[PDB]
Amino acid sequence: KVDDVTGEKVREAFEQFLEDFSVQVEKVYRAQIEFMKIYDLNTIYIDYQHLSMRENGALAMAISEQYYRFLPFLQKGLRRVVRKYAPELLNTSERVFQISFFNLPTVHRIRDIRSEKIGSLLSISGTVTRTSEVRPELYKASFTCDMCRAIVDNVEQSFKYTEPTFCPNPSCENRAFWTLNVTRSRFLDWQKVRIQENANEIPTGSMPRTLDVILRGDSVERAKPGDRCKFTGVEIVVPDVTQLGLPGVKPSSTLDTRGISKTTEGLNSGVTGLRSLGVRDLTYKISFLACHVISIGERDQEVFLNSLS
Amino acid sequence: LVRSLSPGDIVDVTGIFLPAPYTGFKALKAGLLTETYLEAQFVRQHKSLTSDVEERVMELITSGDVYNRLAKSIAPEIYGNLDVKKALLLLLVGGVDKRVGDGMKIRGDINVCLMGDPGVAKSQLLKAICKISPRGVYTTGKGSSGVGLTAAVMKDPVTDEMI
Amino acid sequence: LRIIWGTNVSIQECTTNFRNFLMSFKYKFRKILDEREEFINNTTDEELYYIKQLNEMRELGTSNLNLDARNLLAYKQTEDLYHQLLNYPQEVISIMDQTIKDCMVSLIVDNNLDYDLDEIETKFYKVRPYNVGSCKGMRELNPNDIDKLINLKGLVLRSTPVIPDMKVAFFKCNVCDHTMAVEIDRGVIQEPARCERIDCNEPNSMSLIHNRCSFADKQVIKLQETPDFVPDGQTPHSISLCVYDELVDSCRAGDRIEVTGTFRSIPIRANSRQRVLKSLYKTYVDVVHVKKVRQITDQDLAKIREVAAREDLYSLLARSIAPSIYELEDVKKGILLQLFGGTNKTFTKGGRYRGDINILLCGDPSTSKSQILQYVHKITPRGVYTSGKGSSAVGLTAYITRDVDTKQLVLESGALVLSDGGVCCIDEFDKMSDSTRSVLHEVMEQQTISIAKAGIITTLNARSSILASANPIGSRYNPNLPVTENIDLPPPLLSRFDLVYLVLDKVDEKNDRELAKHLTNLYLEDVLPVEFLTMYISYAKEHIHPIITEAAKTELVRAYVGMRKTATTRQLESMIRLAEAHAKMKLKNVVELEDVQEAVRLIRSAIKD
DNA sequence: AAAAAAAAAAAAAAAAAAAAAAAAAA
DNA sequence: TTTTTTTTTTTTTTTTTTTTTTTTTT
Ligand SMILES: Nc1ncnc2c1ncn2[C@@H]1O[C@H](COP(=O)(O)OP(=O)(O)OP(=O)(O)O)[C@@H](O)[C@H]1O
Ligand SMILES: Nc1ncnc2c1ncn2[C@@H]1O[C@H](COP(=O)(O)OP(=O)(O)O)[C@@H](O)[C@H]1O
Ligand SMILES: [Mg+2]
Ligand SMILES: [Zn+2]
Ligand SMILES: [Zn+2]
Repeated sequence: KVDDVTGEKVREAFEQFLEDFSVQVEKVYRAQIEFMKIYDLNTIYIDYQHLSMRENGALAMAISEQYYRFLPFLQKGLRRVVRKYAPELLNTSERVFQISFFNLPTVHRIRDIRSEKIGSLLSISGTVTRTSEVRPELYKASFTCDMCRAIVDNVEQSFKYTEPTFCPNPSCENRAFWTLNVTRSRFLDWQKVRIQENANEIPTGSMPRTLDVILRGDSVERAKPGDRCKFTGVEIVVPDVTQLGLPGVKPSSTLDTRGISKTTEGLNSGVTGLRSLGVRDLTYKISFLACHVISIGERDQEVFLNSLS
Repeated sequence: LVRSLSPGDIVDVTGIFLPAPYTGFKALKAGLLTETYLEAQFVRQHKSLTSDVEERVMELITSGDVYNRLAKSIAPEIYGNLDVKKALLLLLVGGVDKRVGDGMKIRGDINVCLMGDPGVAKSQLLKAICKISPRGVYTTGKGSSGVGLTAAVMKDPVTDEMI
Repeated sequence: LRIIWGTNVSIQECTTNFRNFLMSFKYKFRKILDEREEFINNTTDEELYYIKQLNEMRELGTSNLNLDARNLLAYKQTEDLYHQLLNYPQEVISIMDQTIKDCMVSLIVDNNLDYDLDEIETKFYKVRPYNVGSCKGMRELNPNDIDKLINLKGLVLRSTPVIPDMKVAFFKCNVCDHTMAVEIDRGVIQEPARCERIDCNEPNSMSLIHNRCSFADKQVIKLQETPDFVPDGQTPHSISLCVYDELVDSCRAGDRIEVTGTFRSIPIRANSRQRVLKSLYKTYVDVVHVKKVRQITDQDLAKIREVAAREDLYSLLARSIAPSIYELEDVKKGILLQLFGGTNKTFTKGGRYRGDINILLCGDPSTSKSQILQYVHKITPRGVYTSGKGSSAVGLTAYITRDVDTKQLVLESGALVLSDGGVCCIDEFDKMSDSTRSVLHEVMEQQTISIAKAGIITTLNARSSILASANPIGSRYNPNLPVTENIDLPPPLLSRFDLVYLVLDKVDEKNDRELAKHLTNLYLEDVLPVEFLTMYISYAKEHIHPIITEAAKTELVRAYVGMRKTATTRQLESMIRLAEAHAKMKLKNVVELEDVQEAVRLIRSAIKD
């Protein structure tokens, strides 16, 4: 199978950064991993300024430009570091880990969002105006063949319900008709929040621009409506899954209650040709995926005496 | 032949009367019912500075008594209220609109209000003045809202977008 | 020799004609072309207009051109391109960019300097032609000029967010994990058949990676036909505009713009599922140039200083703000002091202390207060002029409203929030409703507005200044009755205003004749800076912060005590603000006796009325 | 080459009834 | 002062029909 060479260099560089930084010699990141081991946490925090001094930014800029393609190698290196220094954090009561970046040099507004930063690591600021429920998202799927009863596991899903194609045994011939084992599958927390532009960035006469920010994992409910929050994460693009052939008849080929814009009828450039689409046209829109959130806008004596210095 | 017809015209249009296919949705319920249309081929509408109009004004000047006659000929059915007819003439013409420097502006338009008891020919006088000037609108009470309808939303059925 | 298929355009002659045009053209040929008499040839004939712009662009590094059509027609040999561009814009523009590619090299190596030219090689250039032809409205567009450059005019209604457009697809193999990029042409993606790797070579093993592709930016604009050109009994028409690359996010909503672009028509599908199309195309335009309808230089600083060195700066800008208004110099003094405002401070322990001046004008009904308010509206940088007669009870603050275009929620600020850091003018103060009045009460007391609706709880910032104008009950303000009965305003609301002025109109022969005289002189057809005030105001408001010295202490304490020989403590904090605002004028960095004397004189002349 | 099955195609909206507020007066 | 008066504010879509035209599937 074809492998990458730059990804390997980023993976070893991240391991060296985690093992060697130690600048306060305190082993600050090893201190954090020990704190996670004792407190049973599932997320790590990496500062950009700390990384901004090793390799003269060669690693930092490489991570920033292509965060989307380098995240799998960063997690792979983190797994090896955890195994080497704290095996207890390798299994649960495996913990799906998360990496949280913060303290980026420059901040962006919502009106600086262009398609040429898709996949890059950014930080944005805005006022929250709507939050949704904490729904469970399917992370690692598990199925059973209807006839063989063979078990498949760890079937990655990107944006739609994806079942496996080839049975584990080549003796079996089966293209479909699987049964999700909802008990064995891994799930994660999911939340969608709507944000708009700040009162100062809004021009004299303007209808405010909006965006969809996705919070996942331990970052749920940390943004409340009406507050002013600074998000940081990766800028992604989300397709329309309805015309990507969803299994159920419930989608019913884009059932609608309101009338779409006639102005952008045929003006929105949709790509065709793919076999999954058929003769349909796939469309895209820009959303944000956030990994770290910050905000920028007990009468018991015994417990009280504990907190104070 | 395109652009020969405009809204508000009484015309006599000739053409071929043809059946529309009515296909697509809601065709099944009709079955054998069809739409129709007329392919147009001819138009007959029922109804400037030149020496002619240069001489018309001179003729009217030589006629004399321009003020009184102009006021009087306005709505000859109604007898009396001659001063009102003088004032409606001044309203028909417009005063000077001078744009003073540094942002100051002065209006030349006329604001005439006519009060009085009911049944004095209140509402023929007005309608009649609307005939004289092409640029004029007769707006009435709360039956329709047109005086302040400077709305920015228009749910036009053709496209369902705001105008 | 060879010609691009379909058209008659050939690159060979076009490139040579364009280089001859650029190195040859001057204002000499331009003024020979137009030759409208009274045409200046004072050294302009040899200025080499194109080469100087080319060099200044090279040294700046920006890629923006403003090639005109009349200037392109000026040269005799390149006259062919004038009629060769109107009919084939795309290919001619492609030649345009290709020639500009080496227009850089033609000038960088004339003296053989050490410019890298590598960043020039990487970057690309384009052109923005304008004034292509006679401007025609959207109401006259036939199918006879599809794919031809036109110039349109219209009102901007709305804009859409940035739209991604795929350029380079990206396919990965689910077996051998091999990555290959496939370019797309006109939207259609040619699917890879089987993995290129001969060893892997498996049928139907392709997966699309959406977030590893390459995208470009699009924007769509909506225009409306201008009300002037529409005839009677008609409804305005609409046109959609396509904007790409650097021109995205240029046209604000509600503006009126004239654009240049290529007319185009595309088909739209009849049925969503089937391949079938219907025999009626949609028409739009792809735009290439758009036109509509801080950073002060050191010379500006010098002229500001020398003007500030004037003996009497107070009276000059007293008369400049309202040239039309005759007399009423005292209210203009107060407004001039208000437009600067005392210094603002927020220390940790005590908290924020206000630095805005509030002024209320009231009196007989046919004075000129509304014109005064509309005068101060323009001078101030950021402000809003809305009457208080009606509208929503929170119309000056945030109002959570349902979005019209989308069934979503939008938080829209009001007029007090939109006048943050400036002067907000309220007209018809007496008609403002009893329920909305309380809103202003929290604005003039804490300078913040809190909204708690639809699950949103938040606070905004007002920090503005209120200048208001009111009218009494009746045709006159009789002096015998006190202020309270006539103005119909709550005593606290009137009290919290920093300065209150009474405008009186008495039948005086001298005053009446003098007023009528200059009014008629203005109607008769036969020391006021234009924009110096705005820059001086910005300089004083954004850089200058005065302080207080004991010289102000000695006068202020004894002045307040002497006024207390029914002056509330509000009076002293009003004197301090006015004195510190006067100190910001006659540019200084500290207060002295003159400022406090002027402030007390103003606040006692206010008491006299 | 000839069968059995499965969706698209909706669109639309005024006109009336009931309940709670925020301005008017014997 | 406690009575009458007044604007006004969501209320709306869950359903349909047999052709006609597409994809799978012996
Ligand atoms: N001076 C007049 N000359 C001729 N007819 C008159 C005159 N004054 C009143 N009329 C009559 O009054 C009528 C026209 O006015 P009308 O009473 O219809 O409307 P109005 O004055 O607006 O009153 P209302 O309040 O009833 O609407 C006609 O019957 C007309 O004959
Ligand atoms: N002192 C004055 N100087 C110049 N014009 C005046 C003066 N006083 C009154 N006017 C005239 O009277 C009119 C005043 O109207 P305005 O003050 O805007 O109405 P309002 O009384 O509603 O504020 C203006 O058209 C103005 O020309
Ligand atoms: Mg009548
Ligand atoms: Zn199987
Ligand atoms: Zn392969």
